Amino acid sequence: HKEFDYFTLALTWSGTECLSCPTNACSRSEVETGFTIKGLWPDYDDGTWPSCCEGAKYDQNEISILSNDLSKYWPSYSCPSSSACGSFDASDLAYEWAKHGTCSSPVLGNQYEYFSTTLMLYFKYNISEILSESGYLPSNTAEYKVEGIMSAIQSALRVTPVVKCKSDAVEQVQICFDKTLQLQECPSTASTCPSLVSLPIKN
Repeated sequence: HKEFDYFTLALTWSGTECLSCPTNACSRSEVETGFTIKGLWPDYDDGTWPSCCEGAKYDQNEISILSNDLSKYWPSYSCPSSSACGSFDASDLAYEWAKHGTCSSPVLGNQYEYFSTTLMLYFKYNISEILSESGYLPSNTAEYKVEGIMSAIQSALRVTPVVKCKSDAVEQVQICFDKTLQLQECPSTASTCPSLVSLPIKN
């Protein structure tokens, strides 16, 4: 297949995903509401993307030292098993690796590099911190203007994020990166969120 054009780092707002099982992070009340990793997607400029590419099968051993970080910053918010590339997955990690991670080569050569690099970008650009410092905090009563959330992120990253909503709450934020891991603009996309949105708290 054609090598991917750019990287999309998709982040999930935990509060909107929790509006029972050990795998489900919605029960972890101790954890503060905020953005966690949905995935790192190798994408094409035309809006499509490579999927289920060749590559070694998911091997938890390869990412064992990342287990604590992936469990906390890349959790799943559901109990029913997901599926991709022809089979059900034991976890969100196996799902993202099979479906998207394998397609990150040759830029990222193996699973460990795929997951660790995603965490690196996630830790470097704390979107939750950018919003909090701009007055956009988790709340079950507050309603914020999308343009304000957009502008807040934009002024901090110098690039415009893509935002997806669930009914009225911010569910996903997308930040794009070039193959040298430099922030870039994501492909032009039409808005889908209401003029006013919320950042609900878990539970």
